Amino acid sequence: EQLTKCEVFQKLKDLKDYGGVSLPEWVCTAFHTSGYDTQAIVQNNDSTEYGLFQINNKIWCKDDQNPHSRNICNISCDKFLDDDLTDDIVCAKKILDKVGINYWLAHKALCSEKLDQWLC
Amino acid sequence: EQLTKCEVFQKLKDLKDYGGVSLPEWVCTAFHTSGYDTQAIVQNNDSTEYGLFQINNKIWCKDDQNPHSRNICNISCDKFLDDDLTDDIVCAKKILDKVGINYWLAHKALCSEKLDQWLC
Ligand SMILES: [Ca+2]
Ligand SMILES: [Ca+2]
Repeated sequence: EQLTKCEVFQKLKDLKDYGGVSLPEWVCTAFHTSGYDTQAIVQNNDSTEYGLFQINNKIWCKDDQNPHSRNICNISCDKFLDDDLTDDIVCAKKILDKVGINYWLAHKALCSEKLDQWLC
Repeated sequence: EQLTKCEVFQKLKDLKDYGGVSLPEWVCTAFHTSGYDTQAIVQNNDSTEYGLFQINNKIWCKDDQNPHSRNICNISCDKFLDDDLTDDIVCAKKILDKVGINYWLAHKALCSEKLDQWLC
């Protein structure tokens, strides 16, 4: 389901200020990551990334493509392709605590200027 | 509107192989740039970027915010905010001639793996 900025804003409420990352910075990260598409799947030679947060199957969730995943989020990757963001959010917090915002942003400044434009 | 993978595939047909860039490579580029949204507008402290190709008002188009724009594409940035992609494409060709795919991609590798995933 392709979500709108405002719908995403509502749905990511429980991530607000988590780790010190504001809600507007979360919606921005989501835009640049999957364009608000809960079912986005992107493949690489090596891995595959799932849903809105583009969670990979080599470290975070378990795939048929890769059963030998470290599976930190202890979940099957396809749980990140539905409309329920609950489990996506739980996994997104570990990624933040383990690797930081750069998992998603190549440069942080990408989501630090004019943050009020992400406000719904 | 927020177009789907297949809608964008048909709409950018005009660009197939231009500068050597295959069609699946353009769809990949659009995904990563605007998430397929023709009305995306993103602001920086320095400039604003419009539409599908996130064309900036500092060098390519002109708007109320910055009149000192070099305006290489000789056009108003708001023409890059509707559902007709004809003029966006003509301007995207100029950017490709001048700066290359690196206007959109930090690393071309980003859009060279599993190109068949971007096929409709
Ligand atoms: Ca889910
Ligand atoms: Ca247009």
